[PDB]
Amino acid sequence: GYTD
Amino acid sequence: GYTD
Amino acid sequence: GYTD
Amino acid sequence: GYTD
Amino acid sequence: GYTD
Amino acid sequence: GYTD
Amino acid sequence: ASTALDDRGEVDIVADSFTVSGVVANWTSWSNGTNVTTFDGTNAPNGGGLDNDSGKDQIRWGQPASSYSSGYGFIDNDSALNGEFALNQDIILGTFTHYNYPVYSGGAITSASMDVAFSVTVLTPVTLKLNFDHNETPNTNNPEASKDIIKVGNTNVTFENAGALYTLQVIGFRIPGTNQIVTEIRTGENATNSYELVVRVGPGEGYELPSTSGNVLSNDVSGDVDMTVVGAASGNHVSSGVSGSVGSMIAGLYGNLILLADGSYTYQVTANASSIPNDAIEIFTYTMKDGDGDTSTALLSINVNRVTMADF
Amino acid sequence: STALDDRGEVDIVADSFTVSGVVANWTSWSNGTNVTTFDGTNAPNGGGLDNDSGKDQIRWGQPASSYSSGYGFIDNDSALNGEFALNQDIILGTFTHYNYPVYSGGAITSASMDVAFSVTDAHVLTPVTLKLNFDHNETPNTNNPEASKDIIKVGNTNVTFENAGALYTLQVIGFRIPGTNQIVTEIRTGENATNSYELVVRVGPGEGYELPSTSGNVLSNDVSGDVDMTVVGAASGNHVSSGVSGSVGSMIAGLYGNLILLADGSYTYQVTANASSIPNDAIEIFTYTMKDGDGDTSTALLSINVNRVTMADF
Amino acid sequence: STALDDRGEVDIVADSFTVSGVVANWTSWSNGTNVTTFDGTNAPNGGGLDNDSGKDQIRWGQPASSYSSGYGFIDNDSALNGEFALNQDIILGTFTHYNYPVYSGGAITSASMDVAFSVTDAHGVLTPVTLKLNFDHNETPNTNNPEASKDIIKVGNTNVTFENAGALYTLQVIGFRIPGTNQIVTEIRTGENATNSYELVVRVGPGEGYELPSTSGNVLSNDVSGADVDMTVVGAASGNHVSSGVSGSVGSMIAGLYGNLILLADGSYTYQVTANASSIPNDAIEIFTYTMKDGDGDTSTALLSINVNRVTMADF
Amino acid sequence: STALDDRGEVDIVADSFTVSGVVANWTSWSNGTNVTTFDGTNAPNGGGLDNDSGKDQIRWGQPASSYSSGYGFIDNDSALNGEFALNQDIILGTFTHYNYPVYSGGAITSASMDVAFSVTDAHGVLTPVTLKLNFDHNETPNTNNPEASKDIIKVGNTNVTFENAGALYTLQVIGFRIPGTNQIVTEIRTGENATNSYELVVRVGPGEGYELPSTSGNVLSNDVSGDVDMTVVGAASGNHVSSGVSGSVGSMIAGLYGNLILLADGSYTYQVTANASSIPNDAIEIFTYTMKDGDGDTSTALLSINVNRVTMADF
Amino acid sequence: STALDDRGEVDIVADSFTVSGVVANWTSWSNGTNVTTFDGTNAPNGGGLDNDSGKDQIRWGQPASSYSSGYGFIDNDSALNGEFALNQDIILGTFTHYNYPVYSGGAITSASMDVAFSVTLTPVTLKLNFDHNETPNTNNPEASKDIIKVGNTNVTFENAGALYTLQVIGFRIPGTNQIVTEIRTGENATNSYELVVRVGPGEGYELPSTSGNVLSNDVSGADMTVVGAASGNHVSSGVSGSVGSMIAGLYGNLILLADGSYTYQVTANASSIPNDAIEIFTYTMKDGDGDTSTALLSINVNRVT
Amino acid sequence: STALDDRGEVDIVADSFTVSGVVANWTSWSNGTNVTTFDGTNAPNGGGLDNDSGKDQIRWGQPASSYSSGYGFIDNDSALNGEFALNQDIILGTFTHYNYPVYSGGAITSASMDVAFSVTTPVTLKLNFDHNETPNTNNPEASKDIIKVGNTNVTFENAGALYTLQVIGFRIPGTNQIVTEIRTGENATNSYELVVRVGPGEGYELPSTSGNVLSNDVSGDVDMTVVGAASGNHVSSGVSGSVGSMIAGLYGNLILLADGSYTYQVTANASSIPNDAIEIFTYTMKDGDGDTSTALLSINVNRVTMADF
Ligand SMILES: [Ca+2]
Ligand SMILES: [Ca+2]
Ligand SMILES: [Ca+2]
Ligand SMILES: [Ca+2]
Ligand SMILES: [Ca+2]
Ligand SMILES: [Ca+2]
Ligand SMILES: [Ca+2]
Ligand SMILES: [Ca+2]
Ligand SMILES: [Ca+2]
Ligand SMILES: [Ca+2]
Ligand SMILES: [Ca+2]
Ligand SMILES: [Ca+2]
Ligand SMILES: [Ca+2]
Ligand SMILES: [Ca+2]
Ligand SMILES: [Ca+2]
Ligand SMILES: [Ca+2]
Ligand SMILES: [Ca+2]
Ligand SMILES: [Ca+2]
Ligand SMILES: [Ca+2]
Ligand SMILES: [Ca+2]
Ligand SMILES: [Ca+2]
Ligand SMILES: [Ca+2]
Ligand SMILES: [Ca+2]
Ligand SMILES: [Ca+2]
Ligand SMILES: [Ca+2]
Ligand SMILES: [Ca+2]
Ligand SMILES: [Ca+2]
Ligand SMILES: [Ca+2]
Ligand SMILES: [Ca+2]
Ligand SMILES: [Ca+2]
Ligand SMILES: [Ca+2]
Ligand SMILES: [Ca+2]
Ligand SMILES: [Ca+2]
Ligand SMILES: [Ca+2]
Ligand SMILES: [Ca+2]
Ligand SMILES: [Ca+2]
Repeated sequence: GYTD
Repeated sequence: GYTD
Repeated sequence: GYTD
Repeated sequence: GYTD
Repeated sequence: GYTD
Repeated sequence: GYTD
Repeated sequence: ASTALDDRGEVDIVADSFTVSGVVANWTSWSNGTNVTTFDGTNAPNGGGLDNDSGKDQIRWGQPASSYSSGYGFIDNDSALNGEFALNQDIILGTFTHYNYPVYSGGAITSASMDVAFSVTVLTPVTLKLNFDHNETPNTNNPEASKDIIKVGNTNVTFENAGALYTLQVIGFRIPGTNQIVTEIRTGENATNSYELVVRVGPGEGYELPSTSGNVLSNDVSGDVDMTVVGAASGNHVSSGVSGSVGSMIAGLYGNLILLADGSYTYQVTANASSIPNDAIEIFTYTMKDGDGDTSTALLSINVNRVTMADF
Repeated sequence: STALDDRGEVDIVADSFTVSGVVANWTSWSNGTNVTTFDGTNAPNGGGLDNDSGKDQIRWGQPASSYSSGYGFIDNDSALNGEFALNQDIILGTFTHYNYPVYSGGAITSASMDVAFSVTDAHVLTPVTLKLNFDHNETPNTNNPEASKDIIKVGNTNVTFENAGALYTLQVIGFRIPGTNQIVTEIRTGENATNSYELVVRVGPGEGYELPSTSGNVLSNDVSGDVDMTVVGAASGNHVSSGVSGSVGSMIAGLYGNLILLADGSYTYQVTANASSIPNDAIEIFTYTMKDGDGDTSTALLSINVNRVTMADF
Repeated sequence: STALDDRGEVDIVADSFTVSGVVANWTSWSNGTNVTTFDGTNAPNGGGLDNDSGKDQIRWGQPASSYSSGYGFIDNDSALNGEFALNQDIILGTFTHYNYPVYSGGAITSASMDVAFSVTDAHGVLTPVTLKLNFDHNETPNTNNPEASKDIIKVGNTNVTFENAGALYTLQVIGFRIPGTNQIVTEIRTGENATNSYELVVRVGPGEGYELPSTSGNVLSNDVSGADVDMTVVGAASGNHVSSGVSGSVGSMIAGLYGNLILLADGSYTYQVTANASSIPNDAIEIFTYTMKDGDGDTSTALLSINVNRVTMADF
Repeated sequence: STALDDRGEVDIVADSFTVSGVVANWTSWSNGTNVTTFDGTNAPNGGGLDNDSGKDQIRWGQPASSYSSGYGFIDNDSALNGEFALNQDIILGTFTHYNYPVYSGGAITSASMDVAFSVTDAHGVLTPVTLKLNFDHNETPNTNNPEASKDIIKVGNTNVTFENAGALYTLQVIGFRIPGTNQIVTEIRTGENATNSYELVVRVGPGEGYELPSTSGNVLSNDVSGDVDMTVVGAASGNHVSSGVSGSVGSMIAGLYGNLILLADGSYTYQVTANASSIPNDAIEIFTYTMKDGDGDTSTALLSINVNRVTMADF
Repeated sequence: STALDDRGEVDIVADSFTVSGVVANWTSWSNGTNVTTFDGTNAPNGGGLDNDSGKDQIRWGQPASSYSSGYGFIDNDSALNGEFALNQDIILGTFTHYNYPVYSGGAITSASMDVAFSVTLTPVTLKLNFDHNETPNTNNPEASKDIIKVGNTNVTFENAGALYTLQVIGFRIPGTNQIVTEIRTGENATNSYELVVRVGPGEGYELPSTSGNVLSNDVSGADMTVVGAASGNHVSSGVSGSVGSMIAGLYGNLILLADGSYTYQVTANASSIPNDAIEIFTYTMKDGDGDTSTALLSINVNRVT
Repeated sequence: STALDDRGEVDIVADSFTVSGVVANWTSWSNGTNVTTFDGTNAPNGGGLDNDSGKDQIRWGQPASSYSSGYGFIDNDSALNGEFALNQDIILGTFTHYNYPVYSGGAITSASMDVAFSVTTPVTLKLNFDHNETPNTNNPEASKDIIKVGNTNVTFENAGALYTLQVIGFRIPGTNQIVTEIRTGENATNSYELVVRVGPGEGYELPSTSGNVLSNDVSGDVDMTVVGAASGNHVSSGVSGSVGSMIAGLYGNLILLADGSYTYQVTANASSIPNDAIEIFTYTMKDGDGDTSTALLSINVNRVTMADF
């Protein structure tokens, strides 16, 4: 999934 | 005060 | 004739 | 005497 | 009078 | 013969 | 018919020292983290190393998507400070590390605050707040855009000592060894970033570099004729005279100078007081010009004196 | 016995280089106090101006009465007009010595100045820098004003540079009191005084600068019994009618150069003149007088052609 | 008209010689009274110790108060660790000036000192090389002026050229250095009843003398203004300053990171790598900014970028 | 371990040049007052005589008490018998320093002298050669300090390279020399109201510069051990094997003919310094060294160098 | 024996006369055909112009190819600026010789020219004589040249009750220093020479000069001889030779005879004679025993009104 | 710990004796065959000539090839000019060794020579020689003949004061080396100067002086030890080594013992001893603690007349  |  |  |  |  |  | 005369000035810089305890850091507040933990630093893989207090100088957040949680670390510089806070001197309070690891989107704080507490020897406890905005950016294929931005604030705290006010003040972050002070760090994901945290403490209610002011054309002589500064430079350069740099920042040995065209100057002692010798003098050269157009060069000599806290 | 006339020749290059304006930078020194270098200004002690941004002024010392001592160099760009002639005294610039009284110990002992320019060939430029070295003697000031003088000494430095697959060498000759022709390599300036002097240089072919020259022996074609001959006289010009006595192994000035003739017939001749002073079909003439062992004299001539040649000619 | 970016490059040899320890011997002098040469000792005026039986100390003079004047050289063998970097400042040893009041006329006027070592080169072949070092001395008359009564040493920029792997190298005295500073001098002034220690800096490079690495060119060759207008450089500066464009400093010496640049008005430039090769990174480039001007009066700014390449001696 | 004996060889050109008489002519000078160049005369301050017409005399100054100061050069032609031997000390003439009190500022600060001569070859061709002699002058201020009121001259180590039978040769000044002593000085100090006479030593050799004969090598290269490292611990002139030797490693060690320096790692250089008249026709220079292996065992050997005399035709 | 230094002195007048512009008239001649005296014109053979109505040109002869032979004199009034300096080479004018091919018999044999001016305003005139030889033309161009000869005439005049004498010195190839009194000029060619004159005090013009004996002061016991002389100070060396030769100094020439007698003539223009000028010579003496000795001859050269 | 400067002094006599010419006579010998003494003549094997009728030549042997072996002594009268200087190498004569092959058993074994002169006092000096006419074999070095001379003396009076002349030895002319035994090849000769010296006293003793350098030195029960000595001034460096070695100076030799004891012997000819002369040595002392210290030992070398003592 999306990471930061 | 010596001059050179 | 002659010159100087 | 005189020194150098 | 200074000499060299 | 012999010398010195 | 005009002659620029020599100018004399002087500025005091306090070159004393405070007796301080060791310092203790606690991450006390924040906004918006998921799974936020503060803790005393551990030798664990993502633990930030150790220090000598029970304070919580580590703070993480986020749900690891690859391994470790992002966060901040602060490790005091107590061993080197030897219970001492020099005045008007860059002080490494500690080393700040930025642990930027990839965390599931939305998991990061947006801001956090850290107290740093110590005493001043009788024993006056004082605390300094440290503010941080945080930007865990969305990670994309652009590694420079996928970086994380911290911003620290120039907070201060003012405290009393021998019936006199002093002010500690955040200066900023410093790549260790480089002299460059920033207020925002950029760390790549899967990486850390260690910076010295530079502070300084001076007299007064805020921290202000020592500084002095005046006018060079005040003692200058001109028939009425109006005068104008046309050059300034660091050092003695009378033989040459000087052109240019009016109203520019001009670096000397101990501080910077600005001379305006009408003679007005300000001079700021920026140097650490460890670099200010006794009987110190900063020399600048100016060149003046009267209305006729006739140049004239003189000097501006400022004593930079080292005074004790008791002195004033 | 009979001395026979002798013939020689020497070539001197009489060409010209296209050169740029020259920029002088004081690059190094030892032992000054408050040493400053700068592009020249009309400030009182500023050394005056020139057409570059190079720093041709250098001062030093802590003035005890007014100004700081130092060196000045103002190029001769305007008058050279982008040309270096060869085998020709060239005023590269005017060197001034600013000697004022400075507090003891305040002076350099040595300093170096670069002189840079480019040299156009066949389109293109060839940058060349000549180092110039100086020993400085800021003397102790006493009541003997000649002793209290300060001494500069310049060096015979050179720079060899290439042009059309051929070497050329610029070379410091020395200092010159303007208008006097006398070259010195040491200056003596009094306190509170300046001293301006042309800086003479020259450029010639080869790896160092050598004055044009020829050599030979006059007694080779001379005729005697065997019998040994000896040169017993030498003179500039034609003096056969008289014949000549003396000046054997003496420097003999001609029109264009100097001659030295030894007693055994050996001569060397050095074209010393600027090439501007060398006419198109020039011949330098000397008279010698020889003596055989019998004691019988005989006088002949030594005619030496001084040829002007282009750099291309060799 | 448009000035176009310009490229150059300069090679600097960044290798190393395996050298023995070095040995100093004062071999010659002129005009001294009671002159003595000796291996250094911890005697009070003995100049200290070193690792050899060479004569690195020299004294002269009839002491008028205590000790004799003289010179000391103490090799830096310990820190050099058998190695001479190329194009690198080398402290060969520490030179001291022992200046003491000696009776007038008692001093030399000149002296010379040898320095010998071997160079191991290839397959352990030892090539012995000696550097001559020349000194003019001026034991000045002593008066009530302590500056005029100082003694002046002058050292000469001597060299020695030697072969290594069929190639010439030249070691060369640079000068004296106040330890811990950066300034090179070739003359010392020392007070009486005082000493003066200075690093002796030398460097070794390829060729028959020592010449800093360097490169030359013209920035306007590539610039465009037609054949109907001539160009002129009007400014140069270290760094990238295209946004500003640059004014001034034509034909002035301009410091970069690694060396100095001089740009002439007609485009001619020389660049001299002055830095120690220890300061030259493996992808070093030195950028300068020039500004050109066509005859119409129209400005234009470009860049001169010079690669500073490190090479081995094998690349010869 | 066993230090084996060493063998080396250095060649010294021991020939001679056919030379004409030498002619001195003072050619340049800077900053004098009333500078006079002249041929030598038996006049009081004329510097004596010689066999040429060259100007071997120079004076300067305004006499404050009697004579002018100046520089003398009187060639050594009568003794040189028209010959310049190679690798040999050669008096080119005697230089006198005439030092008299002169009004301050009136002395030169520099002066150059040319010495000219011919060099005949096997075919008789005369090849003219000239040697420049440069002098720095210090006419010091005269004070009550007699030593500080002395005048200092400095001579430069100039040279001239000349061709002879398609071969280069270089004449080079060595310096001044008190006649009778051997010390070679490059600077002289003379008292006021006093003269100073010194021999001008010069030396001509093969090549483009003048270099004393020399040879090099390594004594440990043939020594035996292991791998066990070796170190020279002593060197000395002569044969001293019975004793073995300690010390003088990296010192200048004087022999009969020249000097040796042996380094701790075996590297030696040997320089023939001697005049070649003092080099016998089968000369050998002997040194003793003592080597040491790592175990600590000493061992003494010899270093024998032939000093060969050669003609200019040989190399 | 010891030679002792000797001191002499000479005076050279270094003042100036206010003079008018000068006017030249060819006034007399012998033996010309078609002789024309005229003020100079910009005509081809007119000799150029000047500031006068006087007749400074003179031609003669019947041209066989083009122009007539003749003489020209163009005053130097513009540069003299109303001044005659004393004991100074003065260019009075430029004399040209116009030598053209003229039918045999056409030439003068002699001619005279007046030069008139005032001196502030005592008017004075200097006569100028010329002998002329128009040679027969042959294939030898050197022999075909015509010779002019000028005469060293003078005129003496009064000024503030004091006598002065102007005097022809000779011709001078302009820009040189050589004075000649005879010219030679190729046919079909011209020849311009400065006319050098000088004016000094007295009834004729005499270079300043002083005299003496250097041995009068020298010491010995009962025979001295001068054996050397030279310009300059050469005592250290002593001097040999040049006794009774003319010895050039800075300002003038010296002749020293073997018995000690010397004469010194200041020849220089006074513009080149500094104030406090001193001309030094060296002599060397010899007594009968054979012992040399060298001294100096220091001669002041003074400047007077 | 501070070593102090030392001051010594030695007197050397630099006067001269007026002497006659000298006359040599071979007076005695042992075991020769056909031994002949004679005044020297320019006969081939006659030993050349001299200025008086003394028998300064001696030969022996029955020559097997040409000449007889023997010795020669030609006096140095021409150069001595009637003068014996004191404390000065004197060439009394040139001794030649004539070694030729003589039939085995033909040589003397012992031989003595008188040398006589007067002193303005007739005095004679005996000179002893042992001789070894070796056997002749194919080893030319073994076949050489050895002479040995003796260090005899004679003491005589002059102005009521005793002097002693003393043989020093043989000298290869022009060298400095003294030997007391000669070796000479068969069919060859050998000429050596005969060096002698004469000084005051009952024998000849080089001038000499003694002292202790640590006597004036300062040290704490601290003991001192000399650890180095060297000729010259070497205080700047200080000195190591050479304790108890012989140390050559300008005029003489020094030996400094580790305990400070020194002796100095003026060896030089007095023609080489200038007025105001001083011989200078450097020592380095050491206290028990281990702290070094360097000083000088300056010894005046005084010239005196015989009248002075
Ligand atoms: Ca992130
Ligand atoms: Ca005609
Ligand atoms: Ca026998
Ligand atoms: Ca803590
Ligand atoms: Ca902790
Ligand atoms: Ca913590
Ligand atoms: Ca991010
Ligand atoms: Ca002011
Ligand atoms: Ca001829
Ligand atoms: Ca310029
Ligand atoms: Ca400029
Ligand atoms: Ca400039
Ligand atoms: Ca000064
Ligand atoms: Ca001064
Ligand atoms: Ca470009
Ligand atoms: Ca070493
Ligand atoms: Ca050592
Ligand atoms: Ca050493
Ligand atoms: Ca001193
Ligand atoms: Ca001094
Ligand atoms: Ca000669
Ligand atoms: Ca002569
Ligand atoms: Ca001569
Ligand atoms: Ca003097
Ligand atoms: Ca002096
Ligand atoms: Ca070996
Ligand atoms: Ca006289
Ligand atoms: Ca007119
Ligand atoms: Ca007219
Ligand atoms: Ca007219
Ligand atoms: Ca004609
Ligand atoms: Ca006798
Ligand atoms: Ca007899
Ligand atoms: Ca007899
Ligand atoms: Ca035998
Ligand atoms: Ca003692």
